[PDB]
Amino acid sequence: RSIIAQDMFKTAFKGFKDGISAKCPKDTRLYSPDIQEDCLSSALKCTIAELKVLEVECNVTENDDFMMIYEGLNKEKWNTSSSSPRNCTCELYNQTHVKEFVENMERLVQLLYTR
Amino acid sequence: RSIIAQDMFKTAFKGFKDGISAKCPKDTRLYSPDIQEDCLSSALKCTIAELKVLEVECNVTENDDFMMIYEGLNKEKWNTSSSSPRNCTCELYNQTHVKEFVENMERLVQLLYTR
Repeated sequence: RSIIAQDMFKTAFKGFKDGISAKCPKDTRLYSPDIQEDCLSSALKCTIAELKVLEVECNVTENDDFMMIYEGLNKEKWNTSSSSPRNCTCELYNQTHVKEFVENMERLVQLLYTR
Repeated sequence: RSIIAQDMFKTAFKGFKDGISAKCPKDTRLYSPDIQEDCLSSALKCTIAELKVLEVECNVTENDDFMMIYEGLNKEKWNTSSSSPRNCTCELYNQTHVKEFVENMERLVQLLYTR
């Protein structure tokens, strides 16, 4: 596991998670992927699309943490492999508020480094 | 291959190798370990050790780039292993000017991310 990258994601997820809520409409709801073994690659494509959604509806400019999280998600090469990979649709995930969206985003990124 | 960490090195190396020379005495010299297959581990410890000799020779006691470089090396877990490993001696390497030192250093980190 690349400790250098997990450490930047740690700093970036702490600074980004703290300012949000108050930076977004309470009415903002985002699709929040889980860590089901056979859909991690879907789960990552959906986390990325909805970060974009979080962009256009939130006062997140120009967050150093946000564009670190975002560009990190698109360039890092994760092990998204399993016995039986499947496709999952973004809109079939739960919506939730911003605080739990990145929280779940963190948990997913950690899982990916764990393997 | 951890593209997030490699890009943080790349930028930190470019934003340092290009500023340096100007930031050190023209007569500064450093021992520059190379990438012999069986001396990777040594080569790492001497690189870190001459970073310190460069920390008092020049400014760089601060510097976002220098700290990221230095901290990356002591905390990232490397595959420095071989079938016939050997203990190299830092002062048995070639001494070089500060800019070439960081170039070789960039070459040693690229190699260890390739394996």
